[PDB]
Amino acid sequence: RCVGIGNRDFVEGLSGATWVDVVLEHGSCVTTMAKDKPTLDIELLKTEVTNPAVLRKLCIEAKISNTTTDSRCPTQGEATLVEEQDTNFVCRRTFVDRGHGNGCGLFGKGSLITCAKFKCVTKLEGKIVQYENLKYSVIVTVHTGGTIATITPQAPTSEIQLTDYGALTLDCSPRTGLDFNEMVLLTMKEKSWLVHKQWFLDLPLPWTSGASTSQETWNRQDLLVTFKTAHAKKQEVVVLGSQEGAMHTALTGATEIQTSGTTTIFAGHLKCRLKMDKLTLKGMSYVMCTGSFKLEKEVAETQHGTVLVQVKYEGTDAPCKIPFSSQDEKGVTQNGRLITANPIVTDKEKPVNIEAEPPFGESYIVVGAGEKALKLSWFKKGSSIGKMFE
Amino acid sequence: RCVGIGNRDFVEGLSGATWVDVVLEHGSCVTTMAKDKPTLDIELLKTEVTNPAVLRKLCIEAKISNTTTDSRCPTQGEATLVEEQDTNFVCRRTFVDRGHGNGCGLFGKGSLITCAKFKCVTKLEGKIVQYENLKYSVIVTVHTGGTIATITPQAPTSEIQLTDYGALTLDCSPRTGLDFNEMVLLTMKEKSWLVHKQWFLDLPLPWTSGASTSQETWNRQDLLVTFKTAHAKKQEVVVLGSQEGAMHTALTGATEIQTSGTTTIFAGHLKCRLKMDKLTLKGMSYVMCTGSFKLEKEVAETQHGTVLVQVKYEGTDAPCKIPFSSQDEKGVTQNGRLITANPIVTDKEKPVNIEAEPPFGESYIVVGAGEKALKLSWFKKGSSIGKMFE
Amino acid sequence: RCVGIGNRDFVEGLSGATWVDVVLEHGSCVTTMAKDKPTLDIELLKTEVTNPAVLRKLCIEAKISNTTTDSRCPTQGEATLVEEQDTNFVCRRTFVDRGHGNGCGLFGKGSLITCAKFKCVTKLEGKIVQYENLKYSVIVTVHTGGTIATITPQAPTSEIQLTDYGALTLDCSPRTGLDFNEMVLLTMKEKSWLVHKQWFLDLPLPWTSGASTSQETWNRQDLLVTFKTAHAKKQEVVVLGSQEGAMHTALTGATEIQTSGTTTIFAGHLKCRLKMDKLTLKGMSYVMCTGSFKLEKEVAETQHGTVLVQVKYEGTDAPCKIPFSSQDEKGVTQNGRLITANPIVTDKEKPVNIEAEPPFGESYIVVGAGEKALKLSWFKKGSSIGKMFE
Ligand SMILES: *[C@H]1O[C@H](CO)[C@@H](O)[C@H](O)[C@H]1NC(C)=O
Ligand SMILES: *[C@H]1O[C@H](CO)[C@@H](O)[C@H](O)[C@H]1NC(C)=O
Ligand SMILES: *[C@H]1O[C@H](CO)[C@@H](O)[C@H](O)[C@H]1NC(C)=O
Ligand SMILES: [Cl-]
Ligand SMILES: [Cl-]
Ligand SMILES: [Cl-]
Repeated sequence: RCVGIGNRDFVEGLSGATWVDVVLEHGSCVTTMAKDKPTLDIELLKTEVTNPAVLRKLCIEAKISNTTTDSRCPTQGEATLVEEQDTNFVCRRTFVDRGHGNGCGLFGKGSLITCAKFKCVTKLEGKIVQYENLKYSVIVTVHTGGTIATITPQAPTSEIQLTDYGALTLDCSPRTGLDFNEMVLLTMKEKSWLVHKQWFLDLPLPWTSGASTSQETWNRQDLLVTFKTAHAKKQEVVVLGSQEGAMHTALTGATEIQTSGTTTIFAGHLKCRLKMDKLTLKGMSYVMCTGSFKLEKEVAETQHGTVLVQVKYEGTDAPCKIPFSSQDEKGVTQNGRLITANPIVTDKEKPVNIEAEPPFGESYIVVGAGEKALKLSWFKKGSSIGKMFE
Repeated sequence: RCVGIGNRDFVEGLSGATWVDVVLEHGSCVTTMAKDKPTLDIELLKTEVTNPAVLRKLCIEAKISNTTTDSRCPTQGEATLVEEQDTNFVCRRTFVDRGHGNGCGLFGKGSLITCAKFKCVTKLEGKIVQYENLKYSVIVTVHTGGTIATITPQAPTSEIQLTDYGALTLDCSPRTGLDFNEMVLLTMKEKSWLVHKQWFLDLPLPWTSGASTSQETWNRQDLLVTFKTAHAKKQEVVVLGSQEGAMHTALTGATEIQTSGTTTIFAGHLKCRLKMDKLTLKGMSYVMCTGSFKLEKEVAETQHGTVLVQVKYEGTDAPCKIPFSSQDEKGVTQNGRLITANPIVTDKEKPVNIEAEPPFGESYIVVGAGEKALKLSWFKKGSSIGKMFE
Repeated sequence: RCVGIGNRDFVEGLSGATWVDVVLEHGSCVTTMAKDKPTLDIELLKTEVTNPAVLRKLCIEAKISNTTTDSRCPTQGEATLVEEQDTNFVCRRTFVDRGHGNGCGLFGKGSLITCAKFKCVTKLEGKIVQYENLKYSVIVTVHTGGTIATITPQAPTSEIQLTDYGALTLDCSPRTGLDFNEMVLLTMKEKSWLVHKQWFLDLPLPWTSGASTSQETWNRQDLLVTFKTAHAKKQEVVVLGSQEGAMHTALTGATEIQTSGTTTIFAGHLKCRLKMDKLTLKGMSYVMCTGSFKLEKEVAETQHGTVLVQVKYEGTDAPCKIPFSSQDEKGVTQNGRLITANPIVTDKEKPVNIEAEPPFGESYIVVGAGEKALKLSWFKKGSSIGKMFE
């Protein structure tokens, strides 16, 4: 089930160490073997974002109460409320017609001030992922017939004592893919999504910093509050309805994700350098597949420029290297754009996942060789930060 | 024309692979050779940013129309327009003197509301560069007397089958230089620039999100709209002129760039790891140049802390290694700050480009050795995010 | 005093080079030795941020002057000042009661406009750290009984000529820790701190871009200016007091830092690749310590997910490798989370600094082996962007 390490991915020093390159991906596992020693398997078990920090909190459903109004006759100066100085209250000033009909001696404009207590009933949260929030669990197994390493951005190294092999240093790092400098973790009610950062920051909803506070204070309350037309001595303040639906629609397309509590699981990807004592490894070679491939399921599209292609092999020469190729709208082989490190059919009955990064516009993906090749036309749209929240 | 790979930049494993480090730069090309095999050349052909996402769109020239006004006599309540609820319209409320002279029974303040339809005639766009937007074209050539690899951040690897050499893995990554987390791609009319991100975001112009929408809706329209003084029953709304000139001036200094359509060409820089089967390479050594150097052209200054120095050799010992040195305001040799990987005069008649990163403040650049050395004094100003848009 | 390089951290090529991995940390130094040659020591001397760019400037103490007011009788139209068009002035409009008592013929609302000249007396500054702002000084010493290399993000390489050893290429990069894409350099009066970026940007203080300008122009002046109640012909404008105290309190917890002039010193961390000609190095092995450890001082907590643990060894087998382990709230050994590259007691009388990255929530740190182990319970709180400025 594991892909063997080719001899192009390690060097045994005349003196010193044996250095090995391996790429760990969710599902796949990598294996190798030394001059008369047990088999060695490495595998990425999971990837977790834990306790990310809140950037802001936005309010999608507010309520109104304690509506207070103060009015003054034309010759009685400017109205005033003490809740003007209260930050839980949203206020509004104006001048209304006053006269004999409502207790005044002069027909004319009288001052009016109206304040109402704002409260966020339903809020969402945008959380930024930092180095300290990311974690990987890598399992290393010596086949005497397993040790789970913990890898993080700040702590990428993990020294482990193995049977027969000795000390093994796991020097791993996250592969280039998701960018947490750009993408943000949005959480509304129960569901969660990965959304661009500025898109979030520009959302026209009442917001409050993620900073630590005892007094939740909102900004842009007007966005959910509507001061109806004022009367001589009173004025109604109403509030917009829940904006959960308007958001769900604006989030259409944005990648949805699973998070239980303060933990969010990802499909991680690691590039690792294995350091062990001077040792002659047994490299594993794979001949190119010669048979046919069938698309076990539809070509899936990620939100950061890639596509996932799962295929099934119909040939008789497994294990073998899946021939892959990409061609722009006009039949130019790109000699690249293959993201998967180990595109190997290790088992004929097991489907093989293939990630690739098509050119922008029209193109063609090709898995297999010759006339027996699976040819698929793909259109890739320019980048976008998301859909407008209306 | 290609710089030979020194023996300090590769290791032939007792077993396993031959690993090679090479730095590809626009113009330069790197070469090496094995125990009785053809010459091998690598070269970076181009670097493209394609279909970057819009952050915001700013309006530098707006127009006004459908100016509508509604006024009310002192005793007739608050004026009102239905375009108050229309987002294409920019509105403004006030109270104007009303009386017998304009149809009213009382001399006094009458309400007034004026709305005008806002339209962006000329806009600019700020676009963020993500991993999925970057692409490199690297050509690998075996001198039997060429294969073009595609390298991207997410797909840095490229396996290629060569004649005599066999499979060759290109594991390349962008060198540290331009930071697309900080710099933004600004596009006005036809010209384009690299500008800091917050500088852009703080621009005092009407703006609209880059998010997908059918209804272009602007924010901060007031910045280009001027409500003239109101009269009893009417009020003129005028609009500022094109701000293309005010921007051109504020962009003075900002790096200008060439982009045809959705593609922007850069002068890229790659650090690459070449993986091939166990093989004894022929390292290339270069003695330090002993002759003189002339500045073919003026020392150019980049906008991210570097300077480009092109020189021409007057000596007789090419190919040779250009002696380079940097000294702060007080003659301290820095033993670094040389960005170019291969500072080699491979051809006496070809000028050699040299990138370096001077200290801040006064300093001295020195190319060549001894009394025959080219000595240049350089002042480097502290970092800035750009010039204030006035 | 230097930690010896293990044989797992270098490879001598059958042909080509000897490649060596070393991690340089403030305080520590690394050493190695070749087949009959002098000892080689490497050490990180300092890390400097120099001339970082200003993002914005915020005003914590403003003053008011040139307060000008213009009022008009009910039948005399809308007041007006020429300083309305002046950006140094903060203005405010209203309607005040006018009548016989103050020169008017009609009792009614008269227009009023008040402008005051705003000036920032005390300001702070938020500065972003870019690649061009970072610098490292690494010293390389051949023990004949030293050469200082300059390392920067854009210029990570440094070729150096050594005695007996020959040319030595320092290929160093900053270890993953502080993120200058997220953290900002705040400077108020004399003290300085590392603060999150959005926290800063959302600060409710008057602000002005860091862009180059001759005319300092502020935004959100209202935040420090208070227009008192207006009278017929006059109106006082007052200003808030210094907000240095409100900031000091909001900065509580934020890491304080030392900066003389335009330079800020950090406790840097480098991972380096040493390239030298084919050479057989003498690897250094360290047996696990068997004795006891005492906490020379209290467990310190960084603001990016780590903790610093300094211990002192009570055993008799130095130099030795400090046994380290981490366990989550329920006794699960993590097989990682150790940040320090060289956890070695090279000298019994010298305390040893140990950086580690605990899990979130409750956990246990363990230094030493067996019953002689130092067991410490640690609680790690979720990430935060800072404390609310009130
Ligand atoms: C008004 O709301 C309730 C009355 O329903 C009252 O008990 C409360 O004290 C008031 N709140 C404020 C802050 O005015
Ligand atoms: C006003 O503009 C034109 C008249 O020039 C008219 O045809 C159009 O329907 C009006 N637009 C709106 C939205 O008021
Ligand atoms: C007002 O301030 C001083 C008077 O103290 C005067 O000299 C100055 O010219 C005035 N400034 C402005 C811009 O009004
Ligand atoms: Cl009435
Ligand atoms: Cl009149
Ligand atoms: Cl009066």
